[PDB]
Amino acid sequence: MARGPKKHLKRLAAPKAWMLDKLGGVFAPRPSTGPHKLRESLPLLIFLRNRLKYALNGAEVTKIVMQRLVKVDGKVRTDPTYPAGYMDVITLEKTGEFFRLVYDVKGRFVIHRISAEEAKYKLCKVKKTQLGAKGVPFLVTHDGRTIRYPDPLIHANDSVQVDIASGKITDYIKFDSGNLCMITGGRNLGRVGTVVNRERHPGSFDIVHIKDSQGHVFATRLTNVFIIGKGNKPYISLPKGKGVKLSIAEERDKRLAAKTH
Amino acid sequence: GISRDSAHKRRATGGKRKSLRKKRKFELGRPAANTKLGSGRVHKVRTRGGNTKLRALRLETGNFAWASEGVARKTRIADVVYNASNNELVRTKTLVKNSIVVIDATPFRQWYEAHYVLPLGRKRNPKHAQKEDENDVLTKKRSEKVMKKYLERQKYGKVEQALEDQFTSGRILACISSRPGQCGRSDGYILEGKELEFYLKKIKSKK
Amino acid sequence: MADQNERAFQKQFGVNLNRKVKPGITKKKLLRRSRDVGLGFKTPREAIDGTYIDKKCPWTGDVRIRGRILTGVVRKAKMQRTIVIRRDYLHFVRKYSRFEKRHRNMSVHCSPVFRDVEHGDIVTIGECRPLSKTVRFNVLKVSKGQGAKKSFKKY
RNA sequence: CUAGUCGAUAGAAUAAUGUAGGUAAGGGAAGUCGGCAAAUUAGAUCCGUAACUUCGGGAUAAGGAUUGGCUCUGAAGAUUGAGAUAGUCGCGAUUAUCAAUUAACAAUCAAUUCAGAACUGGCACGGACUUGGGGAAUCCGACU
RNA sequence: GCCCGUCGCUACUACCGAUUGAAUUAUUUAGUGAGGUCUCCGGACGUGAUCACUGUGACGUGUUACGGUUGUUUCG
RNA sequence: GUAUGUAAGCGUAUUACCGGCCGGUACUAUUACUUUGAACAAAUUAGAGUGCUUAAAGCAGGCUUCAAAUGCCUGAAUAUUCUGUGCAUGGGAUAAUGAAAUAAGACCUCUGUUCUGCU
RNA sequence: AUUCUGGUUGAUCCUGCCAGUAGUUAUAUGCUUGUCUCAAAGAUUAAGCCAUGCAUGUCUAAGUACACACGAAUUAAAAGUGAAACCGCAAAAGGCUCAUUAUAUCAGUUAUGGUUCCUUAGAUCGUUACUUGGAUAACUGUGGUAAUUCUAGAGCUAAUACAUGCAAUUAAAACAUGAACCUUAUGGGACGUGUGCUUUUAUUAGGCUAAAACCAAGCGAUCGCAAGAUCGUUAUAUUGGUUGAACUCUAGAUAACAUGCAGAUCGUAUGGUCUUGUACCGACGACAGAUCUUUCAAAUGUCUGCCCUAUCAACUUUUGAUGGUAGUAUCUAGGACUACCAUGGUUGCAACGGGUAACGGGGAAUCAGGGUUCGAUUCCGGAGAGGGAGCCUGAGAAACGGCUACCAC
Repeated sequence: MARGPKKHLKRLAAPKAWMLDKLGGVFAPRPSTGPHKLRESLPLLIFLRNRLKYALNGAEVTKIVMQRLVKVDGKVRTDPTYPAGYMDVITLEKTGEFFRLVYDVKGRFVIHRISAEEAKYKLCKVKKTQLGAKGVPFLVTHDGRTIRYPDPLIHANDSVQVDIASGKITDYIKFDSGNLCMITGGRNLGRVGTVVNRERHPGSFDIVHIKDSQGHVFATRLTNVFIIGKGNKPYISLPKGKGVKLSIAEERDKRLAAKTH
Repeated sequence: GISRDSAHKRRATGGKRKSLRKKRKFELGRPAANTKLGSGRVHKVRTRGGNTKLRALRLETGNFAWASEGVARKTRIADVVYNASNNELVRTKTLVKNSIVVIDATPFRQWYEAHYVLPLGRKRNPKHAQKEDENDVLTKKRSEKVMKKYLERQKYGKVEQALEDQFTSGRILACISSRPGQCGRSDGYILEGKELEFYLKKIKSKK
Repeated sequence: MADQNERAFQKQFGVNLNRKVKPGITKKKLLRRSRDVGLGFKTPREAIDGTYIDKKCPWTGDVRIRGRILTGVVRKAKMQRTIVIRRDYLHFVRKYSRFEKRHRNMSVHCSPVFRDVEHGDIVTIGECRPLSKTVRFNVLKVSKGQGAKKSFKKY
């Protein structure tokens, strides 16, 4: 573990998905080792300061979470740089906000508001259906939840709906070629639906051929694809317009046809 | 500070590799144990993160496995008789992994006469005619199920002649199977089938 | 070649002559457990009904075949249960716009299922744990096994 | 040890100078025509070896390490092979093929060399004996 | 007209060269070996119990409850 | 009128099956090269967006709000130095290798006239 | 902005250079200067030497208060303040430098089913003083010393520190063994116990086409009075992963082994319960501990890429070179090391030795392309704290704003 464990994070080392300022300050938040990864996690300091703009500096934000105002998934989460990863339900109850982390059309984070009943649940991919933990069967989700006693039919790379008020699973979806999906972390991150094919390469990285809503196709690996429902049927309210991955001309007309002109 | 890094070792073409990063902590090789045959002394050490290792040195006794039926009895290690690696690991009576050991043949005799109502080995009559108290613990017949089940048992009393000699002489050859420098125990298996045929070349025929 | 000849006794870790008490009598026709390396390669017959020990075989030893699968012509087979293969590739320079013949010789373990490997068979290999100082690989299939012109037509 | 001698004029005493042999603090050639004389080294195993050369040598160049005792281990060979298997006679007595065997196969027997390893003592170990100091040059004769 | 070496003088740069020359740097054979890690023993002072010290509380005075510049054999 | 650059039929493994010409399956001589992908930090560079008074920069910023601002968002793209190897996929020109000559031409096979069996 | 000009000659046309020209976050230096916006800045020479100054400490309602410093005192509340002093944590990140170092470091690519890891997270405790032991610092007091660097003796005193262990710590139950039983059989034990955790070894099934003929129990049932032979279906020849397979994971079983663990903690805010019995109970913890998982990592490993040099062509086993078996050590693979055994490995496709005014990369400079040149330097990886070596605490250091030698100063 030698010369470790590297407890800082400069700017220009942090992911550019945070859309951070490059000048201004010469460090990054260093997301503190929570249930999501480092680069896979939009830390609470970025969510509040940068793109909720509720607290303007690094001191105004620590007067908020230590006031125990925000909470994620019923847990208060007063660590001011908690990781707070993707598909999580950031429930700021005052004044009744109900945020979620969903990737952009362009794959970075966004701001997303949901309903209060939508704040009751969230979707999570499963990674491993190990057996031996409580009691005999066992299931560890993507986000670091160890849902003991799942359904036995749920094998790996499915997603379940966990109503986060409990730790129970209630709506599981099978990874199969009639299903909506979403990609977390490649060239195609932030593109939605509706997978046609997984090319099973034995050992390893069986890459998955996906076709979008508008008929275009792309491809990523199996660890990127995050299923979110059946064919054209999510279980979550999608962001601004739905990961369709517009052209490089389609920015230009929309910047002039949808502008004050 | 006996480092186990390969920044010695002239590389696979023969050429030398030069300097490399004076030494590192994560490559320490602590000295040996050399578990000799004495009074159960154990020193414990502190390792990579947190954990402890219990070094045997002058180890006494071990619980061995009767191989063909899986029964473990704590027993007295008499002495060593063989080692594949080095012959000073025979004479200096160092127990390591798989070095061949004479142990007892007594705590497997007494703990089998439930299943093995014909007791092995055949104990001697001219001075041990007194009974303290074997026939009462051989069967006693109980007029009941389990001594009747000893006729459903005792269809496994077909143990090899080679162990039948050692069980009569009361010195059974057992091969150690743990790393006593790294666990503080020597919990061997009794070699029965494939090795007792073998290793008596390596003891008897080498006289 | 070897009827279990070393001052240390040779046996496979995990199996035993267990004779009397067992759930049924699962003899498996012999007490010898073989794997299958299962990346598509057919598990060889001599690994299931064979008599070699080879603790470093992927089929019947303490190994798994992970990582990268590569190939190359065998070059010598002298050292005990290991061989020398020879890759060949083509490095390319920008400045001259022309390739270049190069070669790396990677030593690789060879379990005794492949008795009579001879230079130059085409073989197929795959990375495992570091086995001893050079050998980070294990043989998987002497695939062509065929000296093309100058090697294999007997005399 | 076998054989052979104690025959060298004998006793007392141990001054000087001697002939012959030892040792000597510290220094180490200052001594001297000149290291004369003396001193050092020396057997054996392993390492290692320079200038120059007629390529053969130089070379034991130089420069190092090891060695006793005791108790062990390993390597080097020889003659017999071992001889399964079926039955007889009455375990005795009696009658033979070969796949393999098979390295100190199983016996039996013999040799003294070589490699290790523990333990051990003014750490004195070629413990007497036997037994090269070495190197850089010049001049002469080639060499025996 | 051009042009070439020797020799002579002046100045400069490199060369070979007795001195087995000097100065240095890097590795390293052999020797002695600091300090440490490990480990066979060591076991200071101080310990729980104990033969036991005896007061009172107790018991039939002793011992303990309780304390001791208690000592001792005990034993860890 | 023609043109031809079009897909199919037809000198046939334009491939065994079930589905409504159509999904899903059963099912495949390589390599080099090439097409399209994945994978991989920013900063830099190439660069679209943006009147920092302009500019180098920056990643901000717009806005009937003219008299109330609630005033939505543009954003923070996009490809190249992260070359190269390596990994997917389309192609078969070029280019090497590969078969059937001291023996394999086959049989889709009821199939064994081997026997290894295996639940 | 894909460009050339003078220069050998009496004159000419050439090859050829030398000189011109130009850019350089590219360095010094000359002269020069009104505003301003950003701003590199002891890298090169000397990883040379350094005065002082500072650069690493830390508290909540909530682990410990007996501070007259006191807030307070008929709230002896003491929650204020708590200075101290334990404890707890961090001090292994920053920050610098570029001496080493040539497949080394590094880059991309892949592994760890060959490995450990503090913390944050999600499962995460019905297994006879009970809410115990003494002893300690701050504090008093007495001292030593050229030495503000340190520290002894004595008098006290606490714990989420130390050390021990029960009132539910509780077994029932589950369940085997022997066992109240008795009985012919996918039959039945009353009870003693054993039942945890982690450790270690061994044995066991370990990821699974279909019918009978036939037979041992003779099971429902059939022939039969039955025994007991025939056959015969359902539940029953029922453990996971990657699902690329002995992943030996904790799982599952069995035989056992040695050492500990198994909340004697804490307050905001108190209540239901008053039988006021202080019996019956709130949210809690920055709390604590065991296991699996997660995270931040880490160390190894893979294939490919790394300058000059043949006035370096052969190297590699003094005392590991390459491989085998077994071992030891490590967190772990491994000649990492020991033991025996094999004679292998490497190179003209540049091994090996040498050089370097060599940290590697991102990248920088410069032209139309092709390119040369540079990268000490802000980001990533690596190394080092005068030299070499050593090592404690720790989860993590072969640490140097830790110690231990020695050398130099």
